[PDB]
Amino acid sequence: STISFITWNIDGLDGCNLPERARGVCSCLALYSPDVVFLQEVIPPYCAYLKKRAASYTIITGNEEGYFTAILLKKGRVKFKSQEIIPFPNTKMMRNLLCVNVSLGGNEFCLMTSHLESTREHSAERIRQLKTVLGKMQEAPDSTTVIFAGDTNLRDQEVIKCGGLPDNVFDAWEFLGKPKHCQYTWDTKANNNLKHRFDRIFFRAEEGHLIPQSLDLVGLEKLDCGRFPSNHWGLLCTLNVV
Repeated sequence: STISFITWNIDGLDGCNLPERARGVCSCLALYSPDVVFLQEVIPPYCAYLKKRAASYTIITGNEEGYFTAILLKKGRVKFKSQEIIPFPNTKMMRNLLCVNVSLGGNEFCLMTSHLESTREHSAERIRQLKTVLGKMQEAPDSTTVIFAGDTNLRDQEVIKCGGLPDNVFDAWEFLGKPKHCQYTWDTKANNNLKHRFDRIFFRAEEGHLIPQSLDLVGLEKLDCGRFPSNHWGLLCTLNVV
């Protein structure tokens, strides 16, 4: 069998053309119809829009106020089991780690998402948050297939200086041979709502039991307002399970 998901910073902090942009994101999710969707910078009015225009998804939120992440689960495809929110005690931007354990097909999954600390100046905090994510991915059982996806805000080659990913934590984009057609999810040249690889995918699993098959960008079509659904590109990923 196979699985598919979309990670995307829908950018709820941009208060302009938000209803139209929300309809844009939902139209995109409807085309690909992923099993899971990892959202970042979601806000309550934006969240209330997903409960209507993306009714075929079970919404789990990282918070109830301000802005927050979210994990959507395709009904009839993904079965919810439990959720958990690992906090970031020293976050200055209400960031955290949303965890949602599910049963997809016939395998146990640990779906994770987070919006790591933004800006260059808060590099140290972003790294410490990353280590927490990586550490949390280790806490899961070996039978469980852990998949993290979200806005990591990682830049300036911050990863390789912190020690790099653990031996058992693999980057999907790197696993697929570092394709350039979806390298940059953040691009001020292409996008004009306003380049780095902020949005990333980390996964841990038994050897061969999770093989990334493809990775693509989404939300690259302008809407009626002449703007894109978000300042970030979305990332569609499909994986095989054996």
